[PDB]
Amino acid sequence: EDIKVAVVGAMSGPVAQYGDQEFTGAEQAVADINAKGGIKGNKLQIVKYDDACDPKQAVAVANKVVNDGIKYVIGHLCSSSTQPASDIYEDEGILMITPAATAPELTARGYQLILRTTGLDSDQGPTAAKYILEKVKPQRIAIVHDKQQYGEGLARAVQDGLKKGNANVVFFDGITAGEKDFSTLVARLKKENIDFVYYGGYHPEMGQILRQARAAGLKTQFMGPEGVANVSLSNIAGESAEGLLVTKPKNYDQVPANKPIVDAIKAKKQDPSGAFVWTTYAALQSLQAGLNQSDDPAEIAKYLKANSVDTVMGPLTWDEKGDLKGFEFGVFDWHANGTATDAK
Repeated sequence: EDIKVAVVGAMSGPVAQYGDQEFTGAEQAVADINAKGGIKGNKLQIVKYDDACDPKQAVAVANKVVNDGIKYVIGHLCSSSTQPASDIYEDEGILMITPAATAPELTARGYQLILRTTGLDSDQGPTAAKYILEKVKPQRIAIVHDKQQYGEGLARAVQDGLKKGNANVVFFDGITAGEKDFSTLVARLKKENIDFVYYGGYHPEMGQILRQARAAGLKTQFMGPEGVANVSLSNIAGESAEGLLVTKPKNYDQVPANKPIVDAIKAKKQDPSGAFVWTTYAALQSLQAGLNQSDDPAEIAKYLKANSVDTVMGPLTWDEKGDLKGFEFGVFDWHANGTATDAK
């Protein structure tokens, strides 16, 4: 007897390319789960809805899902359309697992039926701190940011993580985004014998800092968030970009264990590289783990929050508000040719 699952995303409009990734992953996941016997013999059945990443269309879709009698939703795709839909799902007692919405506010309202299978920007902080403490182990660290929300929040998380591990953070300072001269900062890194710098910001400033630091003979190791990882940085900084550590999403299509999925999707002439293919496939594996325990949304949420589930993204665990906990981004070495490779 079929268990219906609504998969909601952008099937049309500006964001359709990302919705394609979502549907590709959900389809393959359901095909795999069913081919092995479904859930206690019951097969999963996908019902697709297009919200076009539009807040108004998202509400029409959420009310329809309710009318159709569906109890589990994999979606939505954009944070702007997912939030208003989540009010309806929570009110009606419908489980919602988003594989892509990253706005923190989604899980900051006390809702019990919302979960995510996508990491949040903030997870790059703990990922960096852990890699520094465990693999790099520098002597004198400086943390620098551009005073903007993104860079600064990330710089502070790294600082908290490093202090916790008793690391030696010599200084924490901010620079102005848009400035092109960092002579004073470079002078300070040499003067204070800084061997590792974490920079919270974007590529324009990072490219300037890197060139200037290298020109002045510094052997300092640099590291930054995904915002620093751009090909134009390699063109501008050139060889000074070689060896730069960057945090960004892991490449799940490259994990050996996932090869059969990658092959199955290629066979259908589809693209297995998209990030949302994997976060979506993992969302279905999570709902599967829950369905083996109960059919009641409220109980599945409770079960997921208390347990770990093995997925194509590795073992996932959730905190009480529905966010992935202990989630790790990948750490890569940037290269002069714009390439990025898995770091030690």
